[PDB]
Amino acid sequence: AFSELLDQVGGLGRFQVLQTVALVVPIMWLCTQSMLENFSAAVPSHRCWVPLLDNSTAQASVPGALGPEALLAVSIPPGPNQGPHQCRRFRQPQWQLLDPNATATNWSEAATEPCVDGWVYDRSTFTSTIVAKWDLVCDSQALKPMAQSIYLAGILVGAAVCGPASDRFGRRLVLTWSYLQMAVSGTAAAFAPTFPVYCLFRFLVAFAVAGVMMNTGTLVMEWTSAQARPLVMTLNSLGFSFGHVLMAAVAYGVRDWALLQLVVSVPFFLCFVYSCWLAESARWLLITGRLDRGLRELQRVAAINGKRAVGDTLTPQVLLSAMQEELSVGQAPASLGTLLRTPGLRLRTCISTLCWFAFGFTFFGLALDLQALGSNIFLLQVLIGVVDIPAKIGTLLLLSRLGRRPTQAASLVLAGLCILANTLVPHEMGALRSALAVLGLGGLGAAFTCITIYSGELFPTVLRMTAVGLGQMAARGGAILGPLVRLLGVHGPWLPLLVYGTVPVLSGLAALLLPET
Ligand SMILES: CC(C)(Sc1nc2ncccc2n1Cc1ccc(Br)c2ccccc12)C(=O)O
Repeated sequence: AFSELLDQVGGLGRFQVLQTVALVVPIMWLCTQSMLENFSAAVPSHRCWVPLLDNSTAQASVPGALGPEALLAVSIPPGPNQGPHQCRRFRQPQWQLLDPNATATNWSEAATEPCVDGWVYDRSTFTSTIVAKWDLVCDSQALKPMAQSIYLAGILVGAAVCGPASDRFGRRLVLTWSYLQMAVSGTAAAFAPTFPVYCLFRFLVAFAVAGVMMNTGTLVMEWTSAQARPLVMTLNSLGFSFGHVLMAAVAYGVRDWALLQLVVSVPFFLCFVYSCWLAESARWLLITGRLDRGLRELQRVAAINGKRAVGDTLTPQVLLSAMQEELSVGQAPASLGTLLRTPGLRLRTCISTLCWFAFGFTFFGLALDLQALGSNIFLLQVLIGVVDIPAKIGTLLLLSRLGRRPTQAASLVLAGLCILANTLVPHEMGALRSALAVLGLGGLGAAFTCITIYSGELFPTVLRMTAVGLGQMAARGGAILGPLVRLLGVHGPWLPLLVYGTVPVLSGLAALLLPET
């Protein structure tokens, strides 16, 4: 509400703490849902089905016993990198390759056949996975990144429909509905019997996740007093950062693709159930002509906060008088027609959108394929969650005692350079590769939290909202475009990482030009 009314009710009190505690918790499950792909879409080694081994009759027919390692060569051509071909099989068994003396160069997939009878996967680490369930390998390999992109697409559409809708019906209504939709779609996706159904439900989940993300931030921002807004926003950001540790702790327990999704998405039913006693912001209520309900909510909060007499003395006349400032000037959002037209301000917008897209792209493109970065996914997830926090706390101190522009440029350049260096080092040293990847992700996180603050300060007060929205849309579009880059991995796994490392470096170098503060 207006500063006078909010101060009369109380800037900080019980209700603020209760609402913050209620709203931060779902944010950890809004990060578990986003990062569930690393564990529910893993790619295990997939040999080609062979009747000699799986069908026990044929194997037992041969007198004596033949070791599986020695009997595998006779029916699998030697694939690249001294391994078994992932999507080929011998047309007929070749006992000539059985003798180790003969060179295996003559034995190749020139006279082989495709995987007609299906693939055999590994159940040592993951008991089940979507890839092993719908054969998303070989010719369907490209279908794995696609599922990651569509989900991100949903998020982009959500902010396009949760923007105006929440400005007409309210904040709490949209938040509750989005919680319900998240819970229902997550519960339903676990039972999807075909790939397109799962993709559709994932897209709907992304839509609801965007709605929750916007509404939860708007509701927190409005109610908290002016002096304590960034302090609560950073807590809201730290919740999402602890979401990574939560994800790492959950996946280690259940090894499945349906149980994991169901367990992750079930708590949103409780989130919806208890989300009915949260108060609707009176700021939105009063401006939109809803006076009586806003007054009732204000009195309710005043009674909650421990000041009864103050709330009792309130009357609609004082309420109308105190909010005349907002009513007189009905600030209408200004379109881009008055933003890009001024030549002087063009560079600022260009560079800001460049930074927002660079981070939206590289961080989603790198985090989603967490396997290629290190050795074991669980340790990488835990370390990302642990390291994100200190970087996010230290960025604020850096900004206080150092310029915004140097900090932004240095963080972005260092993140990009660490990501790039991760590829060059060999695979013998898993520890160093994992450490470099973790540092790169932490740097990207720091750059993102710094640019969030930096963007608003650049432009005047009137044009800040349009620029922030443009940056968010750019940053979302880059996220969508991120996963698609992996389709170049056929040439080699190094090219996607090279691109992910080159983009942030150039963005950070460019971001040194725009003025300070
Ligand atoms: C809105 C938020 C979760 S903020 C936040 N802080 C972050 N820090 C690091 C990484 C993500 C972080 N988010 C969430 C986030 C930001 C930008 C993009 Br694009 C996202 C795309 C998909 C899902 C979440 C996204 C909150 O605090 O309520």
